[PDB]
Amino acid sequence: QRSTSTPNVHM
Amino acid sequence: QRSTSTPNVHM
Amino acid sequence: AMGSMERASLIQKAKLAEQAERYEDMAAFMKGAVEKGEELSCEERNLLSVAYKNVVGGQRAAWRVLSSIEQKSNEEGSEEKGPEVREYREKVETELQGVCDTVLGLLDSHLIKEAGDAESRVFYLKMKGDYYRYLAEVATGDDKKRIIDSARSAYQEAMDISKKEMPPTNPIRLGLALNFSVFHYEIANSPEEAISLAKTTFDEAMADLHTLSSYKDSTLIMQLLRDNLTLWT
Amino acid sequence: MGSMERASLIQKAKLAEQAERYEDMAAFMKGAVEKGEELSCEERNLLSVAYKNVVGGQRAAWRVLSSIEQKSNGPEVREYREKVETELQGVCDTVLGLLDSHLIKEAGDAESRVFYLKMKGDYYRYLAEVATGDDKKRIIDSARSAYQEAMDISKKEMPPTNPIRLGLALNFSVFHYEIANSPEEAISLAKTTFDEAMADLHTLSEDSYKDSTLIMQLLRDNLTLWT
Ligand SMILES: *CC(=O)NCC1CCN(S(=O)(=O)c2ccc(I)cc2)CC1
Ligand SMILES: [Ca+2]
Ligand SMILES: [Ca+2]
Ligand SMILES: [Ca+2]
Ligand SMILES: [Mg+2]
Repeated sequence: QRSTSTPNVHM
Repeated sequence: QRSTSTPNVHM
Repeated sequence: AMGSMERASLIQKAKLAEQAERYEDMAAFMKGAVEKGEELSCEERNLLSVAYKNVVGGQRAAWRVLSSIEQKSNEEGSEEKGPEVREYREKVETELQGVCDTVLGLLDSHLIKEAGDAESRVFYLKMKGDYYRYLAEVATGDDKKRIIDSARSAYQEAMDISKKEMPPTNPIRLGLALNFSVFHYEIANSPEEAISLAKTTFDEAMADLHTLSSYKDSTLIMQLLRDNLTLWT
Repeated sequence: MGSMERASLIQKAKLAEQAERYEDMAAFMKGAVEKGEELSCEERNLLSVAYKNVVGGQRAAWRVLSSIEQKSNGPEVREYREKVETELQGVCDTVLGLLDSHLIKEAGDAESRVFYLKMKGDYYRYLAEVATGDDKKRIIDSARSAYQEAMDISKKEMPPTNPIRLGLALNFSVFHYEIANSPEEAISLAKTTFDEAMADLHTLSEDSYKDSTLIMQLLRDNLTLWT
């Protein structure tokens, strides 16, 4: 239901 | 593998 | 007293804290490293971001649980319950706000001005937009309006630079656009702009995929744009 | 905490639990204990769950750091392991302080006395995991003494399949195996506990069946691991 933002992972 | 103790759940 | 600590020791301790899942400590170590006044590397930006996002992410999840309990209690409208959940929601909210203020302080005092390349400047401006967005989620009234404008201004400056300076598949550019689209939909009540931005971002990225090494990271963010588009359809 | 009413502290602990804010939960329950009334079974659950989440996180972190330190064998990993260790010891001392100043009494039902003595054994055992030298010996003796008193009460006053008695025996068997270098006693205690519990399981209340069968499965799994 909430939009997804950028994940908290190492890029 | 360490021994398992009583779990942290509501009894 | 981190002022007198070796920068390299602070970075090593941040990595130790990360392995131990001690994210508050990790963030404090990275704050100390930032305060040394040197630019950050790519790995250091990852450490800073991961540490503070774990701390604020936990607070946001807690605040959401408590806000829902509060609202449910108030709606039932019983003569006798509600004061405790309101007070404890306020406590969590105050702690959240404090962490966001710390991050915004670091960005303003050390990181944004001192960045020496477009990629890192865009990263830091995105981060500024994100932490104002997290403040906006818990803000009310006139404060809310000012905070929303601050987030918008940071994201727009980041977007302006990224379009001029970076490829459409760059993961910093992609993550910025993703987050700004979420701002539009969830915060600014602008679904049209959210959808428009997400679609443009996705399409422009897809056109250049054939050039990438990088592919894993780019395609992951692109999938999230697509998931949001499906949700908003 | 002292300015809040007892009922408000209990309510806030339940809210903190729902929000997965276990440090806050523990502080609320410490405040509730300090009001000087006994805890109900539900409130003992809140107390136990809160402090075990906090110390559990600390123990996991200390183990990661200690592994890195040993593999390495500059100063940073030792310094940071010491910092986490000192925080762990602080939490264990807070719990042990509460048990001694407020919770453990000669009065009260068997369930409550055994629960609190088991808790004392557990928190001394967590201190023993990080201790060295002469301090370690004293700490191990304190754990053993608390567990043994609890065992003596439980054998006199509780049925063999009671889940508090079972959890105590399970933890004491872990103490023997992992702390006291006593594998024979660990295995003997776990097997005797398992058998005597199964012999009386037909008498156990339905309200306790899921809990007691969970603990008996853990005794079985440890027995498989140790043999
Ligand atoms: C009735 C009462 O005192 N209830 C509180 C619980 C008693 C048992 N403890 S415990 O840590 O010994 C435990 C046993 C079994 C299981 I399943 C979980 C925990 C918890 C508080
Ligand atoms: Ca507020
Ligand atoms: Ca460029
Ligand atoms: Ca075996
Ligand atoms: Mg020490």
